Amino acid sequence: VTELTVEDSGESLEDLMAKMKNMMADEATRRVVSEIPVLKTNAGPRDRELWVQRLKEEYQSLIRYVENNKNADNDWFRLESNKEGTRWFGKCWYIHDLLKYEFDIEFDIPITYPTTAPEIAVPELDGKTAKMYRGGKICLTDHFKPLWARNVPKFGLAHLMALGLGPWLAVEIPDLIQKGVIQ
Repeated sequence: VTELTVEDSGESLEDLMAKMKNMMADEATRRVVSEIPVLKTNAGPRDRELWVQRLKEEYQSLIRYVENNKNADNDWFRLESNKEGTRWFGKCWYIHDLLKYEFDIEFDIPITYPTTAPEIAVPELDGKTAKMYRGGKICLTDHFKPLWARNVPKFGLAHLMALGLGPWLAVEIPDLIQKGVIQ
């Protein structure tokens, strides 16, 4: 009986070493982000004219993401900020049991954005879960804070949503529904 042994094709070592990395990256992440347009300007909120230009980029990114959400019927959030774009506020809509679940969310914009990501808060679900800092500041997967750092400064707030919050919802919210801390 022919036991499964390495058979030889016409691929070089590199054809392969490459093809490894096209299995060794996250397809989900790559899928998610491929759609979100990446940002350019490395400016933070004290950087005046440069900060505004980053801000236009942030708005463009978010727009195209909300717009991708609508296209795939996954319009799951709403956001806006003060004038200086340095302070943010919005709503997220989890569906679970064909039940809708709204939650109020709010984050600042660190001094050292875009290098340092912003810490989201959910001030109402404050206390009702275990992956949350005091006050309402969600604790994200370990994956994220490092992933963010490799891409700096290409990731912006739409990324912080689609990779950060977006995941954290599909975990906690199923959990708090069945635990009845929300109904």
